[PDB]
Amino acid sequence: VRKIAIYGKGGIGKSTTTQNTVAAMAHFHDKKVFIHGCDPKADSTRLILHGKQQVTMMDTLREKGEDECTPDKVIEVGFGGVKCVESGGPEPGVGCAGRGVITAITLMEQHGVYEDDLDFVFFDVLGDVVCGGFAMPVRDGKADEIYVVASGEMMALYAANNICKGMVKYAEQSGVRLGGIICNSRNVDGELDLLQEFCDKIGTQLIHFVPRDNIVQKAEFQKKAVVDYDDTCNQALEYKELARKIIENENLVIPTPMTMDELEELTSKYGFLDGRAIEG
Amino acid sequence: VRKIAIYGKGGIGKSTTTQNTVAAMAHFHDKKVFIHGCDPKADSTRLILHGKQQVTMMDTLREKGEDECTPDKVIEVGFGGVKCVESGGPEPGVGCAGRGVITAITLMEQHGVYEDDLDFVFFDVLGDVVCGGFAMPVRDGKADEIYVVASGEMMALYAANNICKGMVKYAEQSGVRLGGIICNSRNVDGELDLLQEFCDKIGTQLIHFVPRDNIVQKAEFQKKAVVDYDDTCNQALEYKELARKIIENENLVIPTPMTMDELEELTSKYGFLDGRAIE
Ligand SMILES: Nc1ncnc2c1ncn2[C@@H]1O[C@H](COP(=O)(O)OP(=O)(O)O)[C@@H](O)[C@H]1O
Ligand SMILES: Nc1ncnc2c1ncn2[C@@H]1O[C@H](COP(=O)(O)OP(=O)(O)O)[C@@H](O)[C@H]1O
Ligand code: SF4
Ligand SMILES: [Ca+2]
Ligand SMILES: [Mg+2]
Ligand SMILES: [Mg+2]
Repeated sequence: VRKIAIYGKGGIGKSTTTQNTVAAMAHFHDKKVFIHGCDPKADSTRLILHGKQQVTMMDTLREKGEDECTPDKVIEVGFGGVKCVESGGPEPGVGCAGRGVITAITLMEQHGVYEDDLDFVFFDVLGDVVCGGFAMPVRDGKADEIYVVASGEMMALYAANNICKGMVKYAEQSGVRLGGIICNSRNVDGELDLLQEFCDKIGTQLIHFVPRDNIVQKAEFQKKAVVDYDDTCNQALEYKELARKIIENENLVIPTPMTMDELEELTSKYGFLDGRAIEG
Repeated sequence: VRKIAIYGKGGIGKSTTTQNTVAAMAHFHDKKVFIHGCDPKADSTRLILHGKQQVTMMDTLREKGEDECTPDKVIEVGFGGVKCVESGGPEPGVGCAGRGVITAITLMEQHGVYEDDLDFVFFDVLGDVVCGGFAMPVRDGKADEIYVVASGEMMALYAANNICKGMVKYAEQSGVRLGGIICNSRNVDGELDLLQEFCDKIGTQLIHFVPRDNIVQKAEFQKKAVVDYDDTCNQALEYKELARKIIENENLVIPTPMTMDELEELTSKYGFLDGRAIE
């Protein structure tokens, strides 16, 4: 099995790219896949599950008890046979936001879930901080490969660069490698060129350019991933290609992060003095 | 002294709104202010300090020691007499990202820094997670008032809503209150009306609408806050008014958070279907 962690800044498109890429792997490429939601937002599986807000592993632990919390009570199966779990976690301020991820991965590992007839496991992880459970995929070797969803936004590059920093520190001991950056387009001029340049500075590849397509919201309104909603539309075929590239990917590196000054220079070069990158 | 925490998602404009609002408080309203950077990005004060890259207290503690990590070595004064400090944080994956914030605020409190001839203390706080040091102004009573910078972005409203959740759990005991939402414009039609209704839903006020103005980047190139760069331009006057509104504010509430589905319903109502607010 190949264990893949997906990182990126909040709102960048982690759950959209993960669910649709996973949907494509199952529907187009005949893969058996597992999504482990590792973001407190806890909607990383709702489209695969056609709207169902999955009971989190932390909520099951709370309500059912340590003596009764088993993987079968937290795994749900949805589109394409994709198995889903949501880690959950403490409410805001109650405790470590990433505590639920730690408890959830541990239980999954104890029972061999990731090893049970799967080609791929995808972790959909919060990347605005790299600590606690959110750093497990990089630091403790819980994932083999990492892909980062990014855009021309400064904070998107910042988030990607911080995961690279975590990798410089732990990857030689943990075995995790960087498979590349995914440009999730916001339809802003220069985003592709910027991220291609970013990838070259840190020593990775820009694996795919996912276009902006409001079919994503059309399918969301029907509680479906794009590949589920219409498997012949352009966006579904874009995810079919992104899935093929991941499946076929052999480019796996330990990156060389950039400095903050280098990051400012790169965004200024492409007209994003306003880090929010609203216009190219 | 009034201790104010500024929350919001990364890139929303917390450090810009804070530095320019604080610069307006000191320059236009003769207020003595302290800025405490509580974001690991650690550039919350460079405009007040005219580009100076501050040494973080956690870096100082590491190189000098606790007996020597005194506020005199970490506090710096810049435009309008504003005192500045950066908490710092561990490197990615090394430890709790908010640990520096706990140690920093603790040291500043034990030395009476916030009580030393100050009208306002502003904490510029990372809000994408609400835990560790980042939760101290909500849970532990280290702030009196909160303002969230937001926009039409779904995750901006989500971040604001998570602060509300933290307040429902702790604000009665901690004494913190919500002073309002600040809308940092993304120049997207309907943003103001969306945030207005959002404020109405949770029981607060949309205290001010800060326009998007590229004079901000012009002043940044000069290493200055807008008010410092040009105190007569329209954006400087916008921060003058936001500063006035905060000084005079008495609408301080404990809000009612919305559920995830209510938030999706609300953004869809106003045409913000793609939650990235770009168009
Ligand atoms: N390629 C795309 N085209 C159109 N909309 C997108 C695309 N990718 C993401 N989105 C939208 O952007 C918003 C953020 O996506 P999401 O997956 O929830 O981000 P994250 O999981 O990183 O927080 C959602 O409203 C989603 O519909
Ligand atoms: N009112 C505004 N007009 C123009 N640009 C702005 C405005 N507010 C923020 N910005 C820009 O947006 C980017 C993010 O601002 P920043 O304060 O760093 O956000 P945060 O501190 O929340 O991460 C910066 O490049 C800044 O220049
Ligand atoms: S380790 Fe990270 S997620 Fe946990 S309390 Fe600290 S900042 Fe929050
Ligand atoms: Ca108080
Ligand atoms: Mg998500
Ligand atoms: Mg900031």
